[PDB]
Amino acid sequence: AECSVDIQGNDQMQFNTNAITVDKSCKQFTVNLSHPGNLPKCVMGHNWVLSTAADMQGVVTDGMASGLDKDYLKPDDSRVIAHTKLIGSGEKDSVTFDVSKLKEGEQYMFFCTFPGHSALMKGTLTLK
Amino acid sequence: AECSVDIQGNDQMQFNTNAITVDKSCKQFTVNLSHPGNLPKCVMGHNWVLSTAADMQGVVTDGMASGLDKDYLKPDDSRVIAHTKLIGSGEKDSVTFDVSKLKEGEQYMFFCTFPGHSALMKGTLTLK
Ligand SMILES: *C1=CC(=O)N(COCN2C(=O)C=C(*)C2=O)C1=O
Ligand SMILES: [Cu+2]
Ligand SMILES: [Cu+2]
Ligand code: NI
Ligand code: NI
Repeated sequence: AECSVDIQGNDQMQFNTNAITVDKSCKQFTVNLSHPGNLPKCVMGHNWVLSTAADMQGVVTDGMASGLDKDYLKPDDSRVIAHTKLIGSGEKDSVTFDVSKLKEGEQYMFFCTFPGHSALMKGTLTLK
Repeated sequence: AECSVDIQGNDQMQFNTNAITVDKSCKQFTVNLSHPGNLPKCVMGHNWVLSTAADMQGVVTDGMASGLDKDYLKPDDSRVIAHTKLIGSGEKDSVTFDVSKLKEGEQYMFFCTFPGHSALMKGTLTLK
């Protein structure tokens, strides 16, 4: 099975998918993030961040408070399983993580931590 | 009947109401907008803008392109019936407009034009 997914974050503050399925036969999984919009990072920046459903709110809250210079993520946040950098218009970034970090049955969420975006930019990730 | 309404825009990118009813006996109507959040205008700014439902998308699109220095509103936009200034954390602004500018039966929408906010920060305004 394939072990990567291409995701886009646009100016309408949205991801082009709300669900990701990671096949258990994958050893590593790659997420390619691109920003096909025209707005800069400081105004419409997006990142793809993965945590358990329970940790999401905490990550989003501390991230918001951390500021743009920290890509809106609290430094040394052990709750973040994987994440891309915060990108703006015309940029792209990829993150590859070990699937062994995921456990079956557990609920995972991916989201953007730029202030307010997680309201719409979020989705589930499942290991099947 | 009362002819004013207090509205708040917060850091969670949301208005504390999604519907406004203007009593036809009102000659003027006032909207008091406040921002009880902690984020600055450049990152989480909010304004209250009124237009017909049909004009909303156009106002939001041209506003986004106009930039922060223009309060995210195209200059001389005749589609905007009324609007407050774009405000940030701890700020407040009020707008009073003549109810005669509204017609019964017509569909009106109020929204924030800061990039991406209209996705969640919008509501209906009706003259009853
Ligand atoms: C994109 C990055 C950046 O710093 N910037 C300018 O931001 C100016 N302001 C402001 O006026 C209030 C907060 C803030 O960052 C960009 O446009
Ligand atoms: Cu985002
Ligand atoms: Cu807003
Ligand atoms: Ni395979
Ligand atoms: Ni009255």
